[PDB]
Amino acid sequence: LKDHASKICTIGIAPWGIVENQEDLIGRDVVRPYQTMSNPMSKLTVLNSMHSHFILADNGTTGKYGAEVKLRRQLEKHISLQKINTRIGQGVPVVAL
Amino acid sequence: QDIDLAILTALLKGANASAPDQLSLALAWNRVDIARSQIFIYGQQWPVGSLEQAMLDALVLDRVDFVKLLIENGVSMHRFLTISRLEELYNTRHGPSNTLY
Repeated sequence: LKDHASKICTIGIAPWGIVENQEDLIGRDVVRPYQTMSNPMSKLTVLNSMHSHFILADNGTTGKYGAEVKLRRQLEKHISLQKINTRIGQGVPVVAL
Repeated sequence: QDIDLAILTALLKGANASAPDQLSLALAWNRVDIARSQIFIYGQQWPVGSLEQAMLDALVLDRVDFVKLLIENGVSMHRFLTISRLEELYNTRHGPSNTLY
């Protein structure tokens, strides 16, 4: 999307405990300045900055990766169950790249 | 494949200093590749004030190729230019000459 270089929704499933400097982003609709630097070797790892939409499912586990897979299936499922307004391909299709 | 790279990388790691110490060598050497990796490391410490100061040095040395990298670092030109900072750009004697005096 950097090679796009133009004008774009990108949704993103992860947990919040896995986000680098989670304490940087505490604040509700608040514009916390996330400087796009991480540690060279860190447990919690930075969400890619120019991706936009995020989920960040804080299940009470700080760090622990793998708390978004079932929720990914849930979102993907009911959007495919959501009737697309085109109604020519039934529900909005999903492509498993 | 570039002993050029390896000499200056071992002269940086061998400098072993903070990044605003480093930039003032690598802008002087004009090597854009090595300040982009061995000084713009993913997590290299960038203390405030001296990145502003070396952005002031990057403008006056005509290092326009490092100017755009310091934009990608995030030196916003709104916050960077104070009244006295642009006054320092007008009152400097480095780089090329001009007819302004």
